[PDB]
Amino acid sequence: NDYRTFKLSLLTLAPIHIGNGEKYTSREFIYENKKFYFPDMGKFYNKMVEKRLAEKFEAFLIQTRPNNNRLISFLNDNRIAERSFGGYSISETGLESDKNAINEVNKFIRDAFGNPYIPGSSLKGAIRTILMNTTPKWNNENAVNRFPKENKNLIPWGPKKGKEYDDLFNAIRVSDSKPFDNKSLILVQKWDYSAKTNKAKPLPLYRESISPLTKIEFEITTTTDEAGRLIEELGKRAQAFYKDYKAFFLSEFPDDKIQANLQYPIYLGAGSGAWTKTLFKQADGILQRRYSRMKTKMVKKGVLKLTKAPLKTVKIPSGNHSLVKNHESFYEMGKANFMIKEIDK
Amino acid sequence: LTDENYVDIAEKAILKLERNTRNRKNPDAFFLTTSKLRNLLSLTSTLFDESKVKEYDALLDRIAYLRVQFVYQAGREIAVKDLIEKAQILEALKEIKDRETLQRFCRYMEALVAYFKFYGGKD
Amino acid sequence: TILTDENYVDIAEKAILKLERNTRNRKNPDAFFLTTSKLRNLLSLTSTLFDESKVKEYDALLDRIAYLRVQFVYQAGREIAVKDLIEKAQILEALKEIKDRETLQRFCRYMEALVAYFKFYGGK
Amino acid sequence: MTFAKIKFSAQIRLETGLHIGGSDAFAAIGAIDSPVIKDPITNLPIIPGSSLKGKMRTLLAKVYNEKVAEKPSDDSDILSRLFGNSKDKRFKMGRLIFRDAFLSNADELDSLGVRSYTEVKFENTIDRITAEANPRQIERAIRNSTFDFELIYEITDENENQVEEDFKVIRDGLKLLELDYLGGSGSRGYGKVAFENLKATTVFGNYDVKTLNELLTAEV
Amino acid sequence: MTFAKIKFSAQIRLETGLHIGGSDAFAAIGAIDSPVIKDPITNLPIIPGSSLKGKMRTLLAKVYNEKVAEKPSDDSDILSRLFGNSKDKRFKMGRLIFRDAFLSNADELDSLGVRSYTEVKFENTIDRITAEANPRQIERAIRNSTFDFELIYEITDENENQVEEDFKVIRDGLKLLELDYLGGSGSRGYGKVAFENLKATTVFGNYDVKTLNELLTAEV
RNA sequence: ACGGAAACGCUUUCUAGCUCGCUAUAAUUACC
Repeated sequence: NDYRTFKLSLLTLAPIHIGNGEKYTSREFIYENKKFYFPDMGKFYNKMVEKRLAEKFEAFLIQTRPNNNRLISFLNDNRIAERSFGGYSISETGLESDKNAINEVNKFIRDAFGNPYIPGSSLKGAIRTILMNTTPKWNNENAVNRFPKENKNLIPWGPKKGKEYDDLFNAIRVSDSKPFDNKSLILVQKWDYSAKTNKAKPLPLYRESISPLTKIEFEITTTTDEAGRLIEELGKRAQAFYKDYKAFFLSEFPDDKIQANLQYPIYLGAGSGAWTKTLFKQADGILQRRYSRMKTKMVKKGVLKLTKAPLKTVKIPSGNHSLVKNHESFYEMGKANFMIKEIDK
Repeated sequence: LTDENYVDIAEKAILKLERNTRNRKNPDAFFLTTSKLRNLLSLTSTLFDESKVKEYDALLDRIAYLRVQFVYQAGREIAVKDLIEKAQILEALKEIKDRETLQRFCRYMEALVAYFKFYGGKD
Repeated sequence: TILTDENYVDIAEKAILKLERNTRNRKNPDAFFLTTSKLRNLLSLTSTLFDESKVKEYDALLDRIAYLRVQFVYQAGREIAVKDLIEKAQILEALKEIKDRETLQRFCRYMEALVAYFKFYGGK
Repeated sequence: MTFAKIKFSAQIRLETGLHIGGSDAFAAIGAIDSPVIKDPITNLPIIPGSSLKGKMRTLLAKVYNEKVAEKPSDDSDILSRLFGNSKDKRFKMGRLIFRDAFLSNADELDSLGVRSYTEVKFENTIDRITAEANPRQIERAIRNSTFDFELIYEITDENENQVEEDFKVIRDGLKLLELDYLGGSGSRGYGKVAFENLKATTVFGNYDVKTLNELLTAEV
Repeated sequence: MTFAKIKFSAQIRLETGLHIGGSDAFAAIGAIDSPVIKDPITNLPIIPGSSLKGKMRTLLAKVYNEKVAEKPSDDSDILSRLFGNSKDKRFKMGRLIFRDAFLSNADELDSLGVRSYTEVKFENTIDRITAEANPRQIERAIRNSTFDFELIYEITDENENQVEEDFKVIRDGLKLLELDYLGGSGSRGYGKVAFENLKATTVFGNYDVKTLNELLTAEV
């Protein structure tokens, strides 16, 4: 009973994509019927050995010197009727459009077994930027000695010789998620809304992400008083961070695009943009300065990040609470909300 | 083929490997990065580790998977395909009849990587 | 040619003297870039080689002399002070020259000598 | 109570990825991660008894000392009695023997279609001023792995009350480890583990384990 | 009643890494390690018979004395009978001869592709206030190593029933070693050991072992 | 019809006890 334990439930209000490093290529899958086809490249190989097709499959795969047709076309060029090798396919939403198209997709982070999950490391990241952005003690500093960077002694965290082990963030433990059924994955696309253009022009990038209105559970343990009475107010602080981030950023873009806030907000993992992953207050001048001279960070602030997803919008608070406000199927990427609890003992 | 004097072969391959000569300090300047290889090296090592308490006859699924990811990755990045050429890896794979042959190949990979890092490869 | 019975230790000492030292340290003397921790897994293999050169015959341990070379270059790849050592001390050449249990044992001892004089003249 | 040995056995199931030990000796050539402690012969992950003893002891000090306990020499007689104390004549030799735990269910996992018995997790850190990301890879023993667990308890000169209290301390210890992690990157959700089929057996001498088995299955 | 010599043979399998060792100033010039005791010619790990005898004896004192003995001179006649007592005229020469055990399965291991017969185990300690970590490397003989085990028992002047009792004590001793460790960092999981293929053979004189072989295949 | 016969340099003794390889770190930023 000596620690404190909290149980935090995450409802995704938009496609969430944290993801690992790997990415599927246009040669490793097939758009066929409602669902996308994601094989096991292994099982493919060994059924194509069993079909005497192997040498073709290799010369096809090794044939990437920027292969301009490289797809499940190669299947159809051969007999290609078989199709029982590999597991879990993703269903065609119609969004992330132009199909028949997708050249490249970013894999969601999947565990040992092939199921995906939300690593507590990533959630803790986001909890951190919430906790950081609120607390006035830490919202004022970076290091200048030498292009600027985070102070990184702002929160003491290491063992110090002869001192009584002060490390606060060691006392906040964020559970790895369970793995969830791979049948909730979606393939959301990136659209950037620039209020300079006041139009929203879709970019060539696809992210396998969690379909909205998913529940995913976490446990968070605290071994110190300060951490107890920190994670206690994660609700307050969450809604406060969203207050500042709207006031700073969202509240200068068409209210169509701003998603409505349902429980408590969090920006988690995606291409949800720079201000979600910083102390945006102190980051402002410096971050911009980072993108001078290339594909520019053009607006004085950023572009706002949007994604085409099926309007699920089913949540019932005595009517249609339809998640997104707008009519062009536009969620704000990596937007989710949560509710936190306290258990006992 | 390759066996038992294969370190000299591995080296002879690696010094031949592709170079980004444009760089202001482009010494040999390998185009390749351990990052690109990683997955198939974890695979090759897991294969060696596995062949000790299992039998050459019954492993060959995993050797298909190895060849597969070799080709896939050969497609996905140019310097990998280049490596697989200049070190004749794909020729070597098909040549594995014994557990003796297989273990030889695993060792070969080890050697290639060692001499890569030695000669200024970036991990 | 490189490694003679009269030769090895005097060479090893010379190599440890010619080795890259950290002159950028105002506080430190001649202080070595190199550090025993970097060599540990390497010279463990050297010692297992010597230890087995007694209980087995030369051909039986060819596999071992293979894996030694590899590890050497690998570590020389991963650490700068290692590459410096195995450079100044002609290590890889010294392996190439081992036809013989006499030659092999001499190399193992050579490593021993290098390490001794490393620790002696300032160590990890 | 005349001499006897009670063997606590269980299976440790990893509820999350676990990362303990290792060095650039056990390393694979071109591994870029922080590797894990492994059994040298099978190259499989192993859970070192040193780790289990360590963690269980330091957690139990928070419960059972009611004292500062600057060094382990300074722990209470009840903990020193069990884990041993180098600076006390009475407790120089401890009544508990932890054992390196080894992976049981390799075949279960091979069936579940794993391509290795260790996962390499990619993580990063994002600078909060510059937004720059610095990535890192680290090896973990895969989730839902099981390890055969053994702990040996020795009844010698500790007559009636003391064995009971010791049993209590062992159960408290294991539960505390279940409500904590096995040393890894724990704050970021590693090393959550559970003791399955926890069961007592008298493997030497004569003792009644019915009561203990009841108390283990339910109350831990 | 007559004279005869029985050879107890087994193969000791290391269930975990074993550390005996301790020649520090005679160590390999290599690197930091707490070295393990090695046969000088082959530089392989050895299990010194002194170790086996010592540990088995002090284990057996806990069972068979039924009064705590300050010195090994004060052990019971049953233990003195077997292990020797320098200060008792009757037992000055003990009926047991333990033998240095040597690595049997070097070939098995060379086949399994092992590149050393000893691992270096990396451990640390955490300061309980400062949380500072102090690391520590210590050598073990690798886990699935096996050693040829030999113990010699001498029948002269003993009631065949005395021989029976002696056999009981020997079997209890070996089992107790199995439920304990061979001296190392034992509390932290070292020195777990198993006797495989345990059998008796009369190599001098005449004695009937059939019943004993049955009984010690039963009790291990 | 050897300053020589006869005489094990032996019996007892665990290289042991105590010690988490641990400590912050969203796989991410930018889209004229």
